[PDB]
Amino acid sequence: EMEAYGKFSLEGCVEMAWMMGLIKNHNGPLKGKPYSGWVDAKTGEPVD
Amino acid sequence: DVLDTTAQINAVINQDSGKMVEVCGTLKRDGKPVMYVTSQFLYRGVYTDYENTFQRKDEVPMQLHIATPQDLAVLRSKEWFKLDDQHDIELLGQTLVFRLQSLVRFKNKNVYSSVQTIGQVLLELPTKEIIQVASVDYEAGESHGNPVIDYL
Amino acid sequence: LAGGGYYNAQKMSDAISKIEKAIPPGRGITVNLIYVNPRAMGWQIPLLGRLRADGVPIEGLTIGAGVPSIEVANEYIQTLGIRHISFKPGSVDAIQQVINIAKANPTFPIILQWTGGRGGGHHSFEDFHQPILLMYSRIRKCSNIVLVAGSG
Amino acid sequence: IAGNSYSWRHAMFTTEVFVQGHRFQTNPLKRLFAPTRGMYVEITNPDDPAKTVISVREPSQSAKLVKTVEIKLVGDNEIALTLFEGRTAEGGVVPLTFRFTYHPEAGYAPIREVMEGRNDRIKEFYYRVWFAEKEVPFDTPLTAVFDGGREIV
Amino acid sequence: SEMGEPIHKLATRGVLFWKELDDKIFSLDRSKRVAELKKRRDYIIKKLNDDFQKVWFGRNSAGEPVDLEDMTYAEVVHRMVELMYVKHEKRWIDPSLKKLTGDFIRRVEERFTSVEGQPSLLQNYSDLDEPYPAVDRILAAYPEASTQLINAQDVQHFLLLCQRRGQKPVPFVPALDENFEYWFKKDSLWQSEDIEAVYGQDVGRTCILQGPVAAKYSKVIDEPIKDIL
Amino acid sequence: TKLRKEIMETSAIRQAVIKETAIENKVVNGEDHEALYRRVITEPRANLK
Ligand SMILES: NC(=O)c1ccc[n+]([C@@H]2O[C@H](COP(=O)([O-])OP(=O)(O)OC[C@H]3O[C@@H](n4cnc5c(N)ncnc54)[C@H](OP(=O)(O)O)[C@@H]3O)[C@@H](O)[C@H]2O)c1
Ligand SMILES: Cc1cc2nc3c(=O)[nH]c(=O)nc-3n(C[C@H](O)[C@H](O)[C@H](O)COP(=O)(O)O)c2cc1C
Repeated sequence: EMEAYGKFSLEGCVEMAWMMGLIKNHNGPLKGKPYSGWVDAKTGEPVD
Repeated sequence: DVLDTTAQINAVINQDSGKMVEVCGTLKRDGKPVMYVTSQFLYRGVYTDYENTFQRKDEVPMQLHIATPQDLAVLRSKEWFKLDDQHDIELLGQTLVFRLQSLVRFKNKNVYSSVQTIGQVLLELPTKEIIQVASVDYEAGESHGNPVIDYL
Repeated sequence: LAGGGYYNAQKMSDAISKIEKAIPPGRGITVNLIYVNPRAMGWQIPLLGRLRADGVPIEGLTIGAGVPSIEVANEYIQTLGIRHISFKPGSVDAIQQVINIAKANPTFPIILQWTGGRGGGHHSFEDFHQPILLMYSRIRKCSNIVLVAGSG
Repeated sequence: IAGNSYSWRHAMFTTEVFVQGHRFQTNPLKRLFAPTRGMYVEITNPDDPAKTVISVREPSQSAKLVKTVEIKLVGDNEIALTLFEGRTAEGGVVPLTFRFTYHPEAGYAPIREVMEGRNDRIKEFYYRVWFAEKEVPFDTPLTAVFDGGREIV
Repeated sequence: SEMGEPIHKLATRGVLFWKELDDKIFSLDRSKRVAELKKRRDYIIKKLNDDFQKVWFGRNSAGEPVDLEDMTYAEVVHRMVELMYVKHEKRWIDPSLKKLTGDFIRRVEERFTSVEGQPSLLQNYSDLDEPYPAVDRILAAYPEASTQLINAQDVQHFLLLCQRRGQKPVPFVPALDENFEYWFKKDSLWQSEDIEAVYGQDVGRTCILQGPVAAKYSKVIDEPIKDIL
Repeated sequence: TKLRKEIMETSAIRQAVIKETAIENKVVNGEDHEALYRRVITEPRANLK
């Protein structure tokens, strides 16, 4: 992506964000209400 | 004294506590009104007879101050707002008084079966002259709130 | 009226009102409430009670798969304006409970729908003879009890 | 006051519910007939049903006894529950009556009430008791202004 | 029961395979359960598909059953309609389940759009009222939704959607997870009093409550109550 | 500065009214009706093919 297009796609960003440890998957209750998907690794908060 | 007793029904609405009648008395001596005895009665019970429920409230005097031409342009953009042809006293930079009467008919205790608001838009001159610069006329059915009083 | 298929407090107070109006006037309604679902009867019981007070034809209450404690019962009895109450014991011991509920209200209708180990759905591990055979005496000796056989 | 004979007179002091359309209703006789200091109850031609008259005489603050309520029958099935108010606009006893019909098919709800008119019937009563004119402007629109008329203090 | 309480039922093929899992699956403590499910997976999945009130949600385009994780987006939205909307009666088993199927659709949209501005093709759930005609329209607007399988992420989402509060319990089993008991036996008896909704519409897989003794005491269908009574 | 004004002014009025009227709708049709009838614009996710 970088070598060719010169910037990341959202798909790229999500992969980087994943491997760099900035976001991780969650599949349980977040603050009582259930939730599944991307979560900010640092804060338990969810990320879109 | 000789007193002439005038009354009419200001609102009949069915609260949960029962059913409510608002009566507005008007004692007059010498043809001039001297005092208004207003009263409320409660037919306690359960009522779904919403067909004949209604109210004529005298809505509170509002003071709308017009500062921006964009303020003006929205006050004019309102359908219910009707400018008078008395004179073109630029409503800009002055404030207005909205003394409004309105009449409502209930259907659900929540939903307004039909609502109408009318009234006079006042302006005070540098001379304390009061003028009906405009007039209000809104009407609608199946309403949840009063879009005019709200704006104000 | 099986309350066990009534989730929304509305859909129940709804179908209850349908029944009151398509019914032999003066006829009384009985609702069956599940005990091992206190979540549900959390609203159901105060719901019934509130309905009766408004005129609705509920004079019957039934509590299934569970016998309330003495004051648990007492409350239902003098809270909601039912004219009769009903329990569904399944244990030899269960029955003794009811008798005491009965002894607690020496002036109240208490139907004792006695089921056995062969009913539909829920079922004690009890042959429905021996318990009654061993209890009938005590049961009867309280006058408030209506001993209703059931099962098979 | 109910008696042993299964009658109209029995079911009036037996059933705690008078049906009202599809509503239940607590037997008002339970209230009216609740024991009171110096109250009097007469049962006319007791054992002869259709010709029985139940009446109540209480002590008015100024009088020995007074006609409180009475329940005769009228038109076969219509029972007539009547209350009598001394102090009224015309200075003379006015009666208010509630009509009931009773179908012993249903031993559960032997007594019902005839309410179709009940509202007006009572309004009438009141009207007479307040203004002493026994005809009411039933069909006046509420938009209409109502007249109280001249009056000297 | 799911509560564990004992029940008397018409020993239909379903209520039989239900007693089955009572003894082999629901008998084991929570933990050891999931493991034992994976071992008898394709068995439980057959018996699920064949004779139970709720079928295995795992169908693919061709008709065979597969893992939820192996279905395409299309295939899922489709199977959703299939199993909640009764074709020959033009009705959803429950508005809530139409919503559900609607929401997941909305999702597939999202998964397959990558620029802000584009609005939803399913703008009102009213659209799903006559679904199969309309659905194909949306799904065709997002081509690849028929090429690639659910995101692992999306599977997890789907699964939480089938669990939401205030929705009628899904009329199937999405997978054999830690909740398989809930999937199986929640809100089961409504299908007795509406075999038209049931897959194949045979009582064979249905839950009907009956005493053991009062079963001979019934010999004619459809007797009016006032008669019996 | 004269033109500057007009452009800023007429635009401001225009988008002002928009809010006003779409807010009057929440008053009349209630939160519920209004809410359920807004262009649902899907939020872009990412899929790793
Ligand atoms: N003693 C007996 O012989 C006997 C026999 C049968 C049943 N029962 C009792 O009766 C009760 C009912 O049992 P069950 O098996 O029918 O219930 P269940 O399997 O425990 O679950 C039924 C649930 O499905 C949900 N549901 C269904 N349709 C819905 C809709 N349209 N919208 C929202 N939610 C919907 C409700 O959710 P919610 O959780 O939100 O309410 C409801 O509680 C239980 O307490 C049971 O023990 C007793
Ligand atoms: C389909 C079905 C639903 C039932 N629901 C209840 C209930 O909600 N509450 C209760 O106390 N008993 C319930 N029962 C059991 C009955 O109340 C009664 O005790 C029993 O069915 C009578 O025995 P029988 O099946 O042999 O006629 C249910 C029985 C069946 C078959």
